[PDB]
Amino acid sequence: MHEYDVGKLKVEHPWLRAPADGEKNASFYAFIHNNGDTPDKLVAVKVEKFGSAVIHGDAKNLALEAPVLLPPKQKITLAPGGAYVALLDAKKHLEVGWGLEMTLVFEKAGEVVIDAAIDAP
Amino acid sequence: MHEYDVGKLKVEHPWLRAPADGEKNASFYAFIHNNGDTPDKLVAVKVEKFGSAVIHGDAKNLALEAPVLLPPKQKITLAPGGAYVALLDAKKHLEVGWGLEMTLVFEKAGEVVIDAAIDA
Ligand SMILES: [Cu+2]
Ligand SMILES: [Cu+2]
Repeated sequence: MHEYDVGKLKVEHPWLRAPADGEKNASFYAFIHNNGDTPDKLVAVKVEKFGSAVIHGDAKNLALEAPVLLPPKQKITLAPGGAYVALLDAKKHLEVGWGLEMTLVFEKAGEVVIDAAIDAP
Repeated sequence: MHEYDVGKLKVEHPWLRAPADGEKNASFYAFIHNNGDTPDKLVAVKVEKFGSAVIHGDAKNLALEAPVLLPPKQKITLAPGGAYVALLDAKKHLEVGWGLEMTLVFEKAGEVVIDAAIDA
């Protein structure tokens, strides 16, 4: 539904803000809960409808490409103004009612396919 | 993840960014889906651990105090940088892992008690 389980991780309410007018980039957001006793990392994102996905997981330096670190028994927020995944080069114009299929790749927990909900206004 | 149904509305993953202590104000966020054919509005928020809550529901002017309008068959995101609820005058330091109990007040659908997760 709006939450996806992989290993002892939970990806909750994945969503993205659609490209603004004249822009071709989108931003992907989610809440990732690590309910396990070992750390993990979001290391890659695969998406067919965009050219590529770049993880910006260091909130203190968002210009840098960096994985999202997922300490044990902690949750991490990807949200506007903080850590997020940049979705570059949309193949088509995004409409809200559409969802966006993505694959999140975690170093330890492996891959999980999600359907991200779209914010366009 | 916490999800709440009231009428044809769904409130998903309510959360807040804890006060940048020493400051005593927090910001409340949520995803609100109106899956019905009638409009509603988020008009008030009640929270016992804060002095008051002020809704800034107009994305075009975030300074304005205004309800969150919830048109039919649409969803609204309250998120950092956009529409949100300001939680003013924390009475005490928040305990992060426990969440924050709040009451959302909708014009038509009425009240809903939620447990908001805390981003620290
Ligand atoms: Cu969460
Ligand atoms: Cu939602």
